[PDB]
Amino acid sequence: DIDQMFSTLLGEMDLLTQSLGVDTLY
Amino acid sequence: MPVFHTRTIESILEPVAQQISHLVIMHEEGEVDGKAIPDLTAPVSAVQAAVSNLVRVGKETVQTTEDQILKRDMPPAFIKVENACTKLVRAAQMLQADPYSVPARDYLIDGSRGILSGTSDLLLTFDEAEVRKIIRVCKGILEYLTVAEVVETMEDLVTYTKNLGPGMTKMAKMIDERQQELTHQEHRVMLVNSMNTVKELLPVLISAMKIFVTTKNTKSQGIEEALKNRNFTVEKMSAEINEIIRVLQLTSWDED
Repeated sequence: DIDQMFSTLLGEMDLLTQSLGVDTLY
Repeated sequence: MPVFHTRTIESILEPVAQQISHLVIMHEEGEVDGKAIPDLTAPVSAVQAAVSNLVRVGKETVQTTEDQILKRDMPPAFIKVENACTKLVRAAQMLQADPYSVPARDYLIDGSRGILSGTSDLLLTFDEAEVRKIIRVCKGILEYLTVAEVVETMEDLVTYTKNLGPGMTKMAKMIDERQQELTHQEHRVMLVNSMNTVKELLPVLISAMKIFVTTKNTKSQGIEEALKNRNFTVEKMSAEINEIIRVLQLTSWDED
């Protein structure tokens, strides 16, 4: 379950940056 | 910023690091930084949830691990990731009240960096545990190679061979997998070269021991010369395994 937790963590991080318009707006 | 240590860590952290650097750039650009930021409460909560989970699974490793160094080094990374997370939570609150909040923007960057940084430490800590496992296998083979010196009969030799065979296969497989993981080519090469030398010398050790055993028992001339080839082979192999052990622990300057 350890690897899945990293994946998921970095996934949410990804989405959050997207919310800031990182690779979606700017 | 440092090159990541293994291909696995790199594939995990590289996209995150890239997005954060992108975020720092946007932040340092006045016109884009000054625009209203929408409500981040939900994405930030999702990150906190994922941090909670990561830390739960981490604490489970802590209670149930053999490695004492792992028990010592992992908790500071948990702390770092959780602390970074509170910065993100605080940012979301500030922005809810003021989409133009300057401190919020700072917390976003600092919180993100903190999560990257602590996740990095956590991964490096698991990776160092993995390396210690490889080293234990290596060290067993070293010890067992010192035992070659006391094989006196053909029956000892069959037994010795029956054991050294597997143990060597295990070390070889582990080193082959590990070298493929490394992001530093120079390290992969040293590992491969050394492991190859050890693989090549293994049937030479067995021959040298057979020759020693034969001349010991057949009471023949030149047991002293068989002793020499046998010892050299054990010394060379051992020197090479100690070099593998040294190289498994290298981190280059571009990591520190």
